[PDB]
Amino acid sequence: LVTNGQANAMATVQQLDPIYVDVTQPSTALLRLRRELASGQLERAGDNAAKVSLKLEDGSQYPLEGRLEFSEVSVDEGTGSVTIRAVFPNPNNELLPGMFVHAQLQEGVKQKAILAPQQGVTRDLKGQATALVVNAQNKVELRVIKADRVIGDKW
Amino acid sequence: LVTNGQANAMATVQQLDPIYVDVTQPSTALLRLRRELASGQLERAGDNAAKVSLKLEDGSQYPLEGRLEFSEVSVDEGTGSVTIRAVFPNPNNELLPGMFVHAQLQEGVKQKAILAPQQGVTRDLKGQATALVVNAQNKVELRVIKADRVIGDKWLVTEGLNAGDKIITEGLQFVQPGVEVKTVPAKNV
Amino acid sequence: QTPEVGIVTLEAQTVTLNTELPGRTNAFRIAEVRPQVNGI
Amino acid sequence: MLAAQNPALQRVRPNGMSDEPQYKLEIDDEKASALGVSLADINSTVSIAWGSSYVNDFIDRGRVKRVYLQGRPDARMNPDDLSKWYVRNDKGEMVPFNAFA
Amino acid sequence: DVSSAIQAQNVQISSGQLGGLPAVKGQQLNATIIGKTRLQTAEQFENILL
Amino acid sequence: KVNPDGSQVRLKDVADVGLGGQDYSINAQFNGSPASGIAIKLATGANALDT
Amino acid sequence: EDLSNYIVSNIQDPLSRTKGVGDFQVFGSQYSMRIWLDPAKLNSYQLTPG
Repeated sequence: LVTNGQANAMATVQQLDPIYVDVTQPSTALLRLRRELASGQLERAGDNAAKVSLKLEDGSQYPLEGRLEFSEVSVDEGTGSVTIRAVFPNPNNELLPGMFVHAQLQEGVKQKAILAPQQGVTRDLKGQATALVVNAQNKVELRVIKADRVIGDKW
Repeated sequence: LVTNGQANAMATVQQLDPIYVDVTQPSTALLRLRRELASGQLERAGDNAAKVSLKLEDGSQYPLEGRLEFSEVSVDEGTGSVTIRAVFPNPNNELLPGMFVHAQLQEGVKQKAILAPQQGVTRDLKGQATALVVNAQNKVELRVIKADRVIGDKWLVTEGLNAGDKIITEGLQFVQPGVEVKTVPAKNV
Repeated sequence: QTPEVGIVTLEAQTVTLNTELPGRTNAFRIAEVRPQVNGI
Repeated sequence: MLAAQNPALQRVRPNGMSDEPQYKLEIDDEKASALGVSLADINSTVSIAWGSSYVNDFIDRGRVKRVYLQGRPDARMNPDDLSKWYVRNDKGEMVPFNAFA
Repeated sequence: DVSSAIQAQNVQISSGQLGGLPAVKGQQLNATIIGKTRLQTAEQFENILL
Repeated sequence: KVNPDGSQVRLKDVADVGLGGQDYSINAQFNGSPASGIAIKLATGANALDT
Repeated sequence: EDLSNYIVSNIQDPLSRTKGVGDFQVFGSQYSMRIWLDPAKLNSYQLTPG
């Protein structure tokens, strides 16, 4: 027996030829990203600010690429994360709605940046990073440095 | 007392001549199955691509068989499992709705499935499966193989072993890898 | 002087690759009686 | 430095080790407890996922040996991989370490 | 509740190590993680959440 | 974990299990080849040749 | 690791009950089957390492 506007459903009629992928991101990392992008240290330009190119749960890449939609304006108070949905086409039902995926949304580039190897830099007694540098007259002086992100094996 | 549109039931009226089965497979196995179909390693099942064989609560095989249908597009959140619905005939009411059963749906066929016996496979100290093989010039040799699954009472090896090769089945307590011995066919063929 | 080995040669063979999945049965047609009328 | 120049001494040597950089993460207990995350679940998550905790023992070929539990060498390596480990709160969802540490 | 809180706020966590063995083949970073540490002054047990 | 509709997770789905050492800190090598050993210290109050 | 497992599991104890051996120092250790967690598939099923 059924009644007018009951609680439980009867059949879930889904279509999934495009999909939505809700993607979480914590508010501290987005705040740091907004800080370092409002600063002159980094820029986000080009057409590649909207590609995502997600990968599945087992590490298998997904052959198509999608488009990055809006970002949610408010965080959730139980997890501290915004949601950034995206749109992906699957022509032959490659992925099912409700899976777990990893978005690879491209943040941006840094034009003409220099990379120091991990064998060079070593921290100091306060916490400031430093690296020994040979001058032009072949004399070693101490220079402080600010290296906070590791890519590959270079700061 | 009884009112208009109660939430609770009053008397469950049900029929049992067909009976559904709700089995769930994980999405990792479904993605591995989709990767094996597009590659040239595994194929479509074919004509008899829909039979399912039921294993009861006690472990004894259910004698009749039925068909499966609509491997569902939805998937759970906290567990992540794709549900699969099967239909079973039931002339004599042996199955009851609520039993914890195990269905056995088939997928794929292998063309070159190199297949080793059970008594010729023994784990080493590391934990990986290895088997003893004789060489072309009649001397034993140890090979590191990979045993994916077991079917019946025989392993299904994938790498390591090859087609037309030989596996020692009887006489394992006298050989170590390196001693030269001659080929003699065993009992269980 | 040299002992012999009981050997079983293997060749190519096709397989079926069954897999085992757990899950419970449900009936084909359950119809819980609900009254849609009032009284005793 | 004062003893390397004293000519009555030879090969003066430290028997210890010159000291390393150490990554001290600041767990904020306030924001961890304000998002519903219990303060023992974070300790268990860090200890198991970084320090290879000890659980019980198993038998292999007649001799009893032990069982360890540690995260993979990929998500344990550099301070960018602190953000990967996720902790369940009391509501039911998952809360990341970089939200409050 | 106060006893079970201060059995969890000042624990000395064995908190691992960056680049502990086994590592990824070809990376040369090593640093000891300092996680939680047991509190010292009275103004540090004063700020214990319940 | 397992829900009562029959859907479960295993440790093979969460983690990648496998036998290895209990501490990968020290691992010797002798004369070029991979090797190991057990460094024996003498008990006090006893000679060395009989030990 | 396998020929360290061999000495810990078979050579060590008869070499430790013997006359005049106080303490050993094994370069390596035995097997111990490890459960390598990863937080991607640990988030996939809403689980904590506890």
